[PDB]
Amino acid sequence: TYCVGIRLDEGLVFASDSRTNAGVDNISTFRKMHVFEVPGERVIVLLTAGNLATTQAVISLLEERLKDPEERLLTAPSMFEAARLVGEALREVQARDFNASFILGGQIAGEPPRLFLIYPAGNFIEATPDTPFFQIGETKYGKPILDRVITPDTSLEDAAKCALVSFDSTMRSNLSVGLPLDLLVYERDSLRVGHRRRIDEDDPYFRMLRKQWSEGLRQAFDSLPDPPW
Amino acid sequence: TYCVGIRLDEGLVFASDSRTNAGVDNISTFRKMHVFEVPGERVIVLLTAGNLATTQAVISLLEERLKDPEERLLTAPSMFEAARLVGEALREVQARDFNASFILGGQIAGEPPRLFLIYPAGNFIEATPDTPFFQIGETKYGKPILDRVITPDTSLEDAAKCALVSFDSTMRSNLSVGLPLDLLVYERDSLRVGHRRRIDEDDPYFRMLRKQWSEGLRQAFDSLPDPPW
Repeated sequence: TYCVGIRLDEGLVFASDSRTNAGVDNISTFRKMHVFEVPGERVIVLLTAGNLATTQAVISLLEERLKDPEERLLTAPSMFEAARLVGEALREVQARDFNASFILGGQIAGEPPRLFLIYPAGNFIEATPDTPFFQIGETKYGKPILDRVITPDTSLEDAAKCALVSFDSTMRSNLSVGLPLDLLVYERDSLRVGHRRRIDEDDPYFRMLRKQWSEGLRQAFDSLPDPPW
Repeated sequence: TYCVGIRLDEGLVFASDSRTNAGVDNISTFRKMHVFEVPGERVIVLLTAGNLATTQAVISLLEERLKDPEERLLTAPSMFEAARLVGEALREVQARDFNASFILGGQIAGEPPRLFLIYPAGNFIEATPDTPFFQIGETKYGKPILDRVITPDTSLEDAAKCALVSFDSTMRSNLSVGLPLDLLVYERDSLRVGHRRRIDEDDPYFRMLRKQWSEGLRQAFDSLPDPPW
């Protein structure tokens, strides 16, 4: 479990892995990215982390077919209210280690793109130009590269590269995160899911990326100056 | 608090920061590296992490002037027995969040160089060619670069560079670790502290290193190919 959401002037980038604690001596594959789209009016993306029984129960609550006006993710009047729905659903489930955590972002027509982190307690915060990304799951291995590269001015292409490299480092160093990944790249004001795919162990691009990052890192390392000793 | 110990065919490398929880609204500087040296017979280095009252009480117990034969760190017959002394001291202190943790390494004449990790419970493990380094404190931010570079064949110079880059990434991404650092590089069979120093905010070499790593990493990143779609 590692999920990342990134917010840029140009749009949003989301990525998540699938390796999941599904009970004792059982780690299996479960998708952690969920998309709610009304093409030409809104796109909302939800990433999950923590206890699977809890996340699945939250998702089930948010999809309940006969809810009141403005109380479903598809009909929320703003992303702030959407985040509040996720948080309230989480609290409702907890009143029935079971903790869980989410990242929620997207765009609703006539409002810019926005990005939120929902905490275990069900309160939340919103990304800004100064803190333009969020992470949930096992996050510390992959944070340094995101801190080095991501700014509001970063292009969608580079932010996606940076997310993937972040996953590479995390997967090398911690066995609780693993392929397949989901990747979604959203262009500001499209109001449409533009690019979305699944990246598995055979993906040619992700293989090329890892191999060239590895070769280029080693060259950067080898050209660092020697101590005076 | 971040400390690292590394073991190579050529010798050993130790590094530690100084930013420490010293009570409520008080984070201050305390050195975390302690050296026991009998020049020409042995060198032993101890790195500390966790609760400061606990680590200081462990150190105080290990230095108690009138202990029995082979029961002080300077008179232990092997590094395995030395590690056992640290662990037993830790348990004695805990019978009087107060957890603590240590890295212990060095060389005793007629024995190769060795490196140990002492856990909070006071048991321990020893580094091998396949797992040639240990970390304590906030460790995840810095692990990926150590995993990429360190092998038994790595030179002392490169291992020290790798440790320093590991600290750089950690300090950029987490405010609980901070300068000044301590660095010690030990040559196999010298039985002497060869190189040891303190690295502060102004250190030219550490500045050089951060700046060249940063430039080289960005150029490796920028030459990666863009996602295809």
